[PDB]
Amino acid sequence: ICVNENGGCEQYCSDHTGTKRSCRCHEGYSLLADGVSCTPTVEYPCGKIPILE
Amino acid sequence: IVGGKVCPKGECPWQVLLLVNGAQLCGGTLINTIWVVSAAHCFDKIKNWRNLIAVLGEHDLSEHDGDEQSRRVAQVIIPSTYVPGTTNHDIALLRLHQPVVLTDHVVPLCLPERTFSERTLAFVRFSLVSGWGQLLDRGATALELMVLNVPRLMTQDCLQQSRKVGDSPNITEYMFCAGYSDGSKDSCKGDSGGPHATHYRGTWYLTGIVSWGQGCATVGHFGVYTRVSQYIEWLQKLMRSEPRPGVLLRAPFP
Ligand SMILES: CCOc1cc(O[C@@H]2CCOC2)c(F)c([C@@H](Nc2ccc(C(=N)N)cc2)C(=O)O)c1
Ligand SMILES: [Ca+2]
Repeated sequence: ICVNENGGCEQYCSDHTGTKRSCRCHEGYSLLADGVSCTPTVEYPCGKIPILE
Repeated sequence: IVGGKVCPKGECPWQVLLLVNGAQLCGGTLINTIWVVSAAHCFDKIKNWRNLIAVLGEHDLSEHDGDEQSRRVAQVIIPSTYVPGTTNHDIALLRLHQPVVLTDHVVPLCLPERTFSERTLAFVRFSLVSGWGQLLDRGATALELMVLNVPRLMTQDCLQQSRKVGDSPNITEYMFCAGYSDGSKDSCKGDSGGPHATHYRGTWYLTGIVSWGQGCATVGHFGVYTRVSQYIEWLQKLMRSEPRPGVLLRAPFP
């Protein structure tokens, strides 16, 4: 599933045995209850441009 | 950078400027508050490792505006497989002596997981390359940070689309091509070590390092970039390690 459309994950994806996958987020982010989206948890998360955010 | 534009101040906040005795050496990419990714080949001629400085929050080299942060480089880590004066395995991990302070003008680029980078980021067509390198082949370097959008090629396509140079280096699995063959747009030697940054779903990631090419924006040739995805596990392991005396460290690869 992770190889197809990133498994639906906004960031990182792991496959598990069975019809199972888990999305994960980089440090400075947390995964939302949709199980796919990542939201910053700190002021300067990686890969975002403050003056544009 | 040839054929790009000025990166508006603060819109390339992960860009690093490397200096040796105050002189421009190379670019780099901040990936957390103490770690910078650059190109191994930037260090082929270093005599005194203790005069290497990394600058974050830089924009216009002619002025000081207070957003700049300079740090000594405590460690330069190069893969065992890199041979000075050759092209393969062109990556360096630099530990700063003291962390930088994250601000609106200083922000790391995300170092992606390998699987994500190979499966997803590698298929994002356009990515940004940046630096204070030459604005023209055989021309002066830029005073303001420049950025350029370049498309990535599969290596077989790069080879088919490139003009042949008997001596040419091999494009290996630790490299990829990006850019244009019409002589209009490329990174250049002064951009060496800088980011090739790829956007996905609102966030930017490190996918390449400015590495080499035949001239800069030479008709029939593309830019060649270190394929960062090959080095994720190597980098992560080193970032978990304690510093060792002496700036240069050769570390086993894989
Ligand atoms: C591992 C680095 O290897 C380099 C090889 C270089 O030239 C050789 C001879 C012709 O093909 C390759 C080179 F100019 C450079 C040059 N860097 C460079 C970086 C990017 C480009 C480009 N995007 N066109 C060109 C040169 C430098 O730092 O001296 C580097
Ligand atoms: Ca400045």
